[PDB]
Amino acid sequence: SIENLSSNKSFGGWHKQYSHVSNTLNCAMRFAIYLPPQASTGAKVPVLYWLSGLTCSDENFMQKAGAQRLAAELGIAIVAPDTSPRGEGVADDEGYDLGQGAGFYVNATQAPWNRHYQMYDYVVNELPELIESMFPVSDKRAIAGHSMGGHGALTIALRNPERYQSVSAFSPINNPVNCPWGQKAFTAYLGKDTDTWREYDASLLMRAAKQYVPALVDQGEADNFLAEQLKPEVLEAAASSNNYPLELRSHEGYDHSYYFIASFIEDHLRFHSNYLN
Ligand SMILES: [Br-]
Repeated sequence: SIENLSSNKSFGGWHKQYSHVSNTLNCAMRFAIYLPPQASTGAKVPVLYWLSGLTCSDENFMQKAGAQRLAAELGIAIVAPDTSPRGEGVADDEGYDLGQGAGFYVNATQAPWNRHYQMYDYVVNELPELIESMFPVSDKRAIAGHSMGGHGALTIALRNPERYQSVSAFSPINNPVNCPWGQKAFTAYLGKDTDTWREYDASLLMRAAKQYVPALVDQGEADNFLAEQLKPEVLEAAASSNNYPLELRSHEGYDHSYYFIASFIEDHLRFHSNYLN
């Protein structure tokens, strides 16, 4: 039911990849975890769930964000699920922005996607239960993500305020119902009734929030998707209209890539550490 696929020592801790049979997704799923040195001592550590964006697997962040050095210093485990169900038994699309590598962290209601694309239930319910039963971790968790994953982290935190201590994102899709990436995915996964899309839009959820999770968002000003897909100003508007504890930082010259993420990921870890402990 569970297989450890790889184990790589990293800054005194361990990066480990797993495969398991997911009950929510009804298929084999891969996730990666980074266990800091503290995990080898008997201590329990907090967990930051990291949600990746379009076309990513469970490994991109682990390999490219350079989060391990500070995670090891702070004693924080990081768990990175895949971005969709995977396999020939799972529906796909030829486009980078639909299907595999593109689950959008929603529970699909439309055929043929609904058979396996239950990524919201996976990240919110199944994965944390698995993590906490396998690893020396406490029940303190936070969540973060990039782009499609930034959309994932914000929506999931906003909808589950009592479960997450803090949330952050790089370049999130803030207002998916109003951009092509979100409209294409939601139409496919959720259908044409745009009313059902509302619970999966970070900006709408932030406007509606009754409970707050402290939020940190970083956006690169040289990000080519900023105006058409991401719309940080819409998230700022939502926050201002609902007393929301959001800090949104804009960075000149920085883009959408992991070069941007790596340049600021330490701020995120320190932010999450503040609330995890
Ligand atoms: Br993305």
